[PDB]
Amino acid sequence: TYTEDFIKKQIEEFNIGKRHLANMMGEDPETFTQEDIDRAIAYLFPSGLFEKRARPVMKHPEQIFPRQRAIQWGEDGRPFHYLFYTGKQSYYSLMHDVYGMLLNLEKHGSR
Amino acid sequence: AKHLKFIARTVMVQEGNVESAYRTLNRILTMDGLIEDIKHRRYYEKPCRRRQRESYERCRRIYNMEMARKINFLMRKNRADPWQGC
Repeated sequence: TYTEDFIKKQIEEFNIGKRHLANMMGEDPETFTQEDIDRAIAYLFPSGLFEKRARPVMKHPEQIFPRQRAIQWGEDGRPFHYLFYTGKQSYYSLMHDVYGMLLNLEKHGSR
Repeated sequence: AKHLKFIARTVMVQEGNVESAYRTLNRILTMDGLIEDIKHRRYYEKPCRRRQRESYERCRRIYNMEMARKINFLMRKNRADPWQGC
């Protein structure tokens, strides 16, 4: 399991490694981007493995490691969303919005 | 035997439609219960069995009428959803 401190240290390491890679490739570290990181890592570590995921990768720790839940209530205990106790706050919020849009109208190649 | 003939259970044919007249006669004999009487009289039905059969038929008719009334009463709600989404 990946504790948040581990992810924080990974983020710091990625930032320092990004500045190192920009130093190596002669580019300005400030404007150095993820496309630039991909190009530089493809040049420095050439790999013709057919699997694009078996090739060397230098990604942000957020992207490469999985994600976790979000906090749904603060220290006072009150949930942030008014539809929290449904257990499907996002879905029912979306349905509520759609129904309101339909009510407003009633008053008035792709998949 | 002692009654006048060709009045009871008699049907006239219209424009030579013999089959329609015969089927109307069958309808009349069935609706008046005569067909059921004739079929039931072939063998003797015991009084207890007769009583049980009549009780069962009466109760079945009552129950079916009540169920039909219930479904006809609750069919009013069967329409397009007026609060779709919510």
